Amino acid sequence: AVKKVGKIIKKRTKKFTRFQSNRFMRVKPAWRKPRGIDCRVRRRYKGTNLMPSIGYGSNKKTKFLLPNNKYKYVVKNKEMEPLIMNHTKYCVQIAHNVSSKKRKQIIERAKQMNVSVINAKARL
Amino acid sequence: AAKKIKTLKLINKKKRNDLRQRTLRYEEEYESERKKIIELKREARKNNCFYREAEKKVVFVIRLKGVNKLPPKVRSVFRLLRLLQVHNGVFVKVNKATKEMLKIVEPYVTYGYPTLSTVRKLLYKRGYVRVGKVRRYARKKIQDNADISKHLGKYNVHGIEDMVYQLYTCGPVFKKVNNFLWAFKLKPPRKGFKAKRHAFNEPRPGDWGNREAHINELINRMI
Amino acid sequence: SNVSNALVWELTRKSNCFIKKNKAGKKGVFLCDPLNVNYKNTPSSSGLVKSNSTNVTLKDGKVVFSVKVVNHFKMKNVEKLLQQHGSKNKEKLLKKYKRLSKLY
Amino acid sequence: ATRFKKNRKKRGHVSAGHGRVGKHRKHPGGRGKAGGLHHMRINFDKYHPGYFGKVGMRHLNLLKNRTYCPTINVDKLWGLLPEEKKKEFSENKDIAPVIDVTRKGYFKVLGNGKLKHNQPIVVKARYFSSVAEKKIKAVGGQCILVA
Amino acid sequence: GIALKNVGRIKKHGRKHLVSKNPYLRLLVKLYNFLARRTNANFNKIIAKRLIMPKRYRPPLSLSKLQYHMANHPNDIAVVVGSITDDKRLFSLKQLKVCALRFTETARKRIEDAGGECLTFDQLALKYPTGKKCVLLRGPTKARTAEKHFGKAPGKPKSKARPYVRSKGRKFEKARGRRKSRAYKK
Amino acid sequence: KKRLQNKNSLTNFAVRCRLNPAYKLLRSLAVLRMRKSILEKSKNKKEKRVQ
RNA sequence: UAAAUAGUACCUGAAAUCGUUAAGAUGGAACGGAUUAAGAGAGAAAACAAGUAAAGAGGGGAAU
RNA sequence: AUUUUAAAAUUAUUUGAAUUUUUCUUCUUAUAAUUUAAGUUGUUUCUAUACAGUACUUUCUUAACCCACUCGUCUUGAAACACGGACCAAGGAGUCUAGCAAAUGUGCAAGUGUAUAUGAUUCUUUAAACAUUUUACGCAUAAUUAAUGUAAUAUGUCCAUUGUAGAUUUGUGCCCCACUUUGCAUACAAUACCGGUAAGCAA
RNA sequence: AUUUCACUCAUAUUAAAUAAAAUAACUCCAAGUGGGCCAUUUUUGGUAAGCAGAACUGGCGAUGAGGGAUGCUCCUAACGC
RNA sequence: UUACCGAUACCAAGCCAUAAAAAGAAGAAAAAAUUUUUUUUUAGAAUCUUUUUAUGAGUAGAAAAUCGUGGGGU
Repeated sequence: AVKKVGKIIKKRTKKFTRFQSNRFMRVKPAWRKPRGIDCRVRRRYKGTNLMPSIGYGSNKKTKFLLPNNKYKYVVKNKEMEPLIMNHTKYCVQIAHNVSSKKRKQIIERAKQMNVSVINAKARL
Repeated sequence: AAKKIKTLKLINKKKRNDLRQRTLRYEEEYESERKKIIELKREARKNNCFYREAEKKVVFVIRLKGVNKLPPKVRSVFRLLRLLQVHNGVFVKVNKATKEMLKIVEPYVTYGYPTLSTVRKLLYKRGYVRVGKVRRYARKKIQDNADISKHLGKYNVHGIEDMVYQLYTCGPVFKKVNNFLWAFKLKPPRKGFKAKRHAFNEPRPGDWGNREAHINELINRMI
Repeated sequence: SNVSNALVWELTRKSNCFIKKNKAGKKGVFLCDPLNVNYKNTPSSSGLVKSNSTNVTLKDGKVVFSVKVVNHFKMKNVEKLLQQHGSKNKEKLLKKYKRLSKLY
Repeated sequence: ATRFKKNRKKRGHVSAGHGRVGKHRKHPGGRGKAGGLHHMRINFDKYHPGYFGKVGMRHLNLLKNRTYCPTINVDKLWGLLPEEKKKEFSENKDIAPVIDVTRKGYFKVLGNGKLKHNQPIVVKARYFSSVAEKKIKAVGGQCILVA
Repeated sequence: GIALKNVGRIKKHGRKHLVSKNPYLRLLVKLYNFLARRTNANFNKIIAKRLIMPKRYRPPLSLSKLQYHMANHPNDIAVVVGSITDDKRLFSLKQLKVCALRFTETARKRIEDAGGECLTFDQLALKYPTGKKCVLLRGPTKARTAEKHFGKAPGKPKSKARPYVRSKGRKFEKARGRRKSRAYKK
Repeated sequence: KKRLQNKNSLTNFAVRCRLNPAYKLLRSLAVLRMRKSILEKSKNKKEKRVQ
């Protein structure tokens, strides 16, 4: 069912799973388009692992923005200069390969910059 | 550089007043026709003579079946007459040649004489207009008179009641108005058809064929 | 000649050392020219494409003023220098300075 | 440049872009041009008509070195020499150029073109053509043999 | 569904963008397509379309043909989308005003000595944006050799298609179906 | 121009009057027709049938 | 010895498989698609609170 | 942020008139706002006076109504009483070369390519880059016939063959169409002219 | 028969009607294909066949959705969310 | 004979993508406190930005935009 929250209108959840990935371990949950001949999914039988298509794509007016109504952006060491102007539009996430000292300085600068952080409590 | 705005305003006012006079004459014509037909039939019954009114010269037609499983000639005639969907509807002039080509599409269509109220309702309610440049029309609802005057006003039919008259009476302008007016998209009936698979004139209940004066009733649920 | 302001844009828009893309959020695209009042990648605002421009940025602990040919300087002083080299964007630059000042 | 190949777009397609019903088989028609006059003859008769059969007598050891003769049409003669010398020759009505085409590396002079009226030119070439000679002498020029 | 040819989507034919990845020419087309969009003159539209054509359809045009075609009216400026090649088969040239993309040093020297001037498309835009007093020309498109293999298949009756041959000796494609003596002919 | 909510050209009085310039005249005439008394018909019902 | 969950099959130690504990389900298949409802986990970046006075810890830069 | 404006209607004035003959009667002269114009706005609560919970969002497991035949394959016809598949992890298949053609991009352009090879205070990287005294060759500039060979208007003029349309172009009635001016490219023809073979003549 | 001149033959709805008629016309490169089948109607051989073989058209294959309990072809109807 | 139930067909609206289409190479708005401060923006990227319409099935088959992997200059 479509989920409606504020202004972001999402049309689908339950990230799609590969056909037959239930009773076959070697088939991983990552989706693929089965080619086959009589492969059911291609025929689109009534109610059996319906496949992704273009129609499920959300609205580009709101597409990439996160429930924070704010696009996310990665940071590594000190790259906060391009964030000063658009503090109402871009949230910042620390890269997972950042040590505690650098992450501490980044969180210090960001908090006074007044920009939200996603993984604030990382490795501490 | 500012006189143009006021000049356009007087142009609009002149167009409005002229359209007023046009629709008054049209309303005169309709009541005149009704009075004439009533008095002629009364005179016919008074004397020993009979009076028959000619066919209405304009026919509204609707497609009934889908797209698959059709004869190639049938599909070609549909594409030539602009009946593409399964509930599209169009007006056609009445000529012996036109009726002859309609004869080879009768089983899949329903065609009849318009009557005035329902053609007015169709124009106001479900009417849509090709607006843009040739072959790039970009169908758009009427909602106004600017575009109709822009493209069709050349022949001095700018307005909406002008279209109403030019349609209900077989007048000078069809190949322009009918080409201008997008095919009507019709809603399914309020109650439903009788039998898509049997003719109307058959004693068994059925629908396809010639309905003449009856088509207005089914249009009133088509809308 | 052989170069122009409009010309350099079609050589910089793709292959640059100052453009940073946003891998996670595809909507993000930023340009880090030290002569940009805003980091939006556009040929009407990029410092390396404008005929003459200026902004305010940070350089290792202190806010540094720069005017395009590339003169380097050191709030009342900020506004007096801004009107000294003045040419919307003026007050935007002053606001940018006042926001950047608070940062350690 | 390998990921630009067509094959890199059909990894998950079973047939690899070489058909399913027909299948891809090694040398279906036959190796090489094997279908001559038996089953592939329609292609030969449609695109290379005169491929089959032999015509003409035999030159045993041609030794192409003998009958080598580059050709120059008669109109390009003025273009051979530099344009400033062209201007001075055109200006003066008393001097005419001499073009020993052997120096340039040309042997025969052919008659195609249209020279400039009322201007003589001296030409020196191992061979001439009749129409070229007619054109040259029609404007006061002279053909001079050389060897 | 609908009964529409090509399911009702309009399909054109031609270049939708310049595949030519060349910054100066990209800038130039950005200028002329804008001129066409703003103005209403077909001259700008045509020249903008012609700057998008492939390399094989902006062909060289020789000085002889160019001068011959301006021989009717002497005061106008020629515009040719391709480059213009110098022709050594010409003797003298007279006061020619041209506008092309590329040149050849010999042709440049010849035209400068003649006394004209090489107008580049920037100068053409700055001087005559409405196409005034400019005649549009292009060299022979189909005269290129690869078209000699086109048309009817070589071997068709009354066909004039050069067949692909390793050489043109007396044993290469000269016996069967080309002379009455050996089977049929053509 | 942006597409707006296409007003119902059959009941929305303002847009209908915009479309047809004489609609308010016609409706006023209809109201005047409908706003008549009933005694007139009560005494003309015979007069319109005996003839 | 820094680590012995590095102890001579000795860097990391996934999967098929098996074990333990817990929770749940169990009338000839199991697993699933779409819609939920109940449970059990987690979760603050929109899921209310900017500033305003005071005091504790810090910090910075301009002015001389 | 230069059509959410115009008018369109409504109210309340005023203007003249009208007619179906008047409290939704109509047509504007002039005024100020309303919106039925010109895509849903307002009011009261709750969340809630808290920093993680039973609420709130989400993952997972269970159930519930409806539906759902093992995939891959050759096949007109696959779930088949057609064949391979007990399971898992790793490896596993349109590549490379010579030659040609076509499409595209680039340089140069009647020329093009610098080949073998040559010189240099280049001589970790340098098995690369640079450079090439006034016809070396390939491919192209002209074709054709087995072949001796022959070889593209023709000196009236540095006009450059002729038609039918045909893009532009200069103007007459700074944006259309009809009138004369140029006639790209090309398309369909016609003409000449070169080789070849016929035929007539023929020293 | 040709060329050049006269003159002018609806063209403002357009030498009948109607036309999402320029989604055209052409040229080039190239893959798959080259065992078919079912259905109303016509029809050949055979007694007949879910047979063998053809004919105008539509489908199936290449395709699911609702119905015929159920079905590769029947009826409605062809699929973005 | 009415009334009904009955589709991924039809109609109205919303969103996606494709194709076409119309058009484009520089300025202050509002709210909250109390005239002054604070609070959000003040946009111009042509294989782009704004907007309109139409359409949306597919095996063999072809093309485009794409997402990753071992390396290499930058």
